Amino acid sequence: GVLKIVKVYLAVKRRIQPGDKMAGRHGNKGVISKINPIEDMPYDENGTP
Amino acid sequence: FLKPRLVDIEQVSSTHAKVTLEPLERGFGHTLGNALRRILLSSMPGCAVTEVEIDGVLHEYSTKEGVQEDILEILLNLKGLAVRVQGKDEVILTLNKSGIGPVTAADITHDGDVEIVKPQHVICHLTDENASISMRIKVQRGRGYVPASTRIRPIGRLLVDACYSPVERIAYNVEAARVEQRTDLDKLVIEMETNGTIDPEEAIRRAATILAEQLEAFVDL
Amino acid sequence: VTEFLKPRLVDIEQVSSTHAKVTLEPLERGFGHTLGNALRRILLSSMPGCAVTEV
Repeated sequence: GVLKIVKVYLAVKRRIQPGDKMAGRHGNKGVISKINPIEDMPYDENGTP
Repeated sequence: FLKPRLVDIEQVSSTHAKVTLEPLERGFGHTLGNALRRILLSSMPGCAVTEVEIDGVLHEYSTKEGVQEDILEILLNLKGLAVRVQGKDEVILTLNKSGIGPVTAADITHDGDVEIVKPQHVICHLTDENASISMRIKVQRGRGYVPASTRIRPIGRLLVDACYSPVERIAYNVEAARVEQRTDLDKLVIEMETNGTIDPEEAIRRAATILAEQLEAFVDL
Repeated sequence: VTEFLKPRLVDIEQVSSTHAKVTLEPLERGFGHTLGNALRRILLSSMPGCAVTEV
């Protein structure tokens, strides 16, 4: 019942977004509440946020 | 009061540099340090790659023959590549390499205005002898981080998200200075780790100008 | 690229002579916290004023 089938593949790059589910290996699972700016992030005395 | 001045600028390396602000009262130094760190990290003039055009491949996922890694990996490597442009807000960089061997940033054909900060940086590896890659690298002066999706034409053209953040980390430590007859005065020292596109003293000057302009909103100049 | 969005305050809300509220709408992403912290610490740590110290 079909003549020809056209298959088209969409490649979508999914940036990490608020609301995505983030889970460690130990079982701590949680959503990303907000993408905080780099300046807002806490930093140690070395300066790495 | 006392007004701090750029008494010393020290470069432990090309990427890592230290700037010192000697005269500062108690409390002023730490406030200025936090404000300068936030301003420097938030927004500085940057020249990260914006879009890359590959002669041989249409989209980033499909790969070209004779290239060790994927075109997507090439784009993300080019994102790490950083340049500094003296006079043009817009510049086009052309890369051509033939034969076996890594394709370093030094191999990029460069104009007089645009200079590659780190020639040792490698974009791709041409494993095959009869393999040639031709790249048109588009670099736009910008502020902060812009995602690729947020911006916006030919099918061959590839868009890579740009990161106009010349400074990677900014660490400031407040240590007391030693003035001949004074007390409660400390020198602010800022450790700047940058890709090298922006001069440390120039970056401090730009951050101070931005902060002063923002403050001029609160009270008339 | 050197240009920035410079805030234009819409109101300066005053409840009493001693207590006032100041708000600036546009500012910039991350600039609000920087300016607020800077002003707060600068006017707590150092302000030209005279108070009673010895009785």
